[PDB]
Amino acid sequence: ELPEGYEQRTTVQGQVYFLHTQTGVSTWHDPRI
Amino acid sequence: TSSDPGSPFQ
Repeated sequence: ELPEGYEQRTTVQGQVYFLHTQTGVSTWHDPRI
Repeated sequence: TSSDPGSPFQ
């Protein structure tokens, strides 16, 4: 589970990037971790 | 399904 604000986005690139734009979060790591 | 950033190769 995540804190609210993040969408679970996945690209054909084979990698997932967790986006939360309050403060523009673009990250490889799950933000709950 | 709404992103502003480009995807990283790192």
